Amino acid sequence: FDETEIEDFKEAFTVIDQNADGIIDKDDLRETFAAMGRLNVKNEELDAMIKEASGPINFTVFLTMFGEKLKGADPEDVIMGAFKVLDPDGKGSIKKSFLEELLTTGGGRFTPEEIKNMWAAFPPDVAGNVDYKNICYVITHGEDA
Amino acid sequence: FDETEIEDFKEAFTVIDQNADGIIDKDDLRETFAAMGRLNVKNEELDAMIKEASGPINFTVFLTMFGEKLKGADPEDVIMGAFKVLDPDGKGSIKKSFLEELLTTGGGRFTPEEIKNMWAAFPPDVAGNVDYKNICYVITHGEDA
Amino acid sequence: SKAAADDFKEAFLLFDRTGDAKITASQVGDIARALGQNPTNAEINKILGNPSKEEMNAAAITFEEFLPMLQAAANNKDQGTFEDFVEGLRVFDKEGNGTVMGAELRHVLATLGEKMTEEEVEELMKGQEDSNGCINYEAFVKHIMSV
Repeated sequence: FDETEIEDFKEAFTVIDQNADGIIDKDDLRETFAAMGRLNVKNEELDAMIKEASGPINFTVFLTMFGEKLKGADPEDVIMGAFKVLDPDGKGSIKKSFLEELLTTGGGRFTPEEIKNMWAAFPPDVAGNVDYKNICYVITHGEDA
Repeated sequence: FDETEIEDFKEAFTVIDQNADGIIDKDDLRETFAAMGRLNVKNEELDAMIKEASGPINFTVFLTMFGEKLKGADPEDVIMGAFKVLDPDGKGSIKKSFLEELLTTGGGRFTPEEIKNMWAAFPPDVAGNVDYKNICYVITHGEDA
Repeated sequence: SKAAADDFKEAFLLFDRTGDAKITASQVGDIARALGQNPTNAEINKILGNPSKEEMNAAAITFEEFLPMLQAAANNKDQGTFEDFVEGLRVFDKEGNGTVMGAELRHVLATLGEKMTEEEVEELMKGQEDSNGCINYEAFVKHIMSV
């Protein structure tokens, strides 16, 4: 965890903790979702978020919960560092079959089935290994941009 | 020591001296660490901080201890002054090999091994000598930002 | 002689990167220049070889060899006459005003005789040549003899 990433989680903690007392309760979760447009947010969704913690969601409990789910989270500059080492001549997005072979043949984390899931929402270019960069974006901030 | 840097150490001395009597004892160290989130701060860490002084930690003993550890501490504006003289055309971060050659070939403090340690937590850009400015930040205030 | 100038020994401690009080034979040319002596690089080369000293293999030094080599180079400072430096460049460009066109002095200083790198040539013209492309060598040779 770099310090600017921890400051981003402190700002997200303050936007969900609308009572500003330092502990995100279930009313803060529901009022942050209603301010984003969720008028139908069920109480069972709020209870499942609170069921991931052993205590009240203060800043260090929110940081330890996000730490334990993001144990391989990598910032965009280090993902582009590794993709610039995979394309060491610069500019070009690397081939689809080169990333499939190098993921498998180096590591067990790069096994195929997982490579079909990589192509599956990370579209073609991303999946193929040709573009580059959009995948670093969606690994640090999810969903389609 | 510029006077605003001495006022920053006076403000840090007042935040660690929670009894406000002018001398930071071991109880102040433990209660400042507990207010930052350190519930498990051992007494041996507090004793090792007090073992760096020959007397009680008043404001001038805290300033002389920090002076003797920071005998080459440079403010961010003077580090950016020197990096603007290394990049005299402005804007561009300077090359990795140019900073390695100029550190070694001018001075013994710029020897290589030390240059591998510079690249080692000061990441690539910083290490390489391309970016600039993030290294001035972390030399005046440590750890990842 | 001492006049025993002990600051030559203090400057040898500023050029020795290992702190063992020895200076390699490849640094001796530039340190004779930093002590106020301008021997040409062929002269520094000859003297070395003259004494069956090879600058091709690893070298160390001792102060006891560097002191007499600086004292053998110190007699040759009578070759530094500024009349011939300004008259050299006065024969290098037409008309009665001391101006070399930029690229004439840069290509001559890099390729004629003892090769100076184009990085060092740009560092010696920086400030004395403005955007007209004309180097005034009356002030240029004055500032080169100020160091």
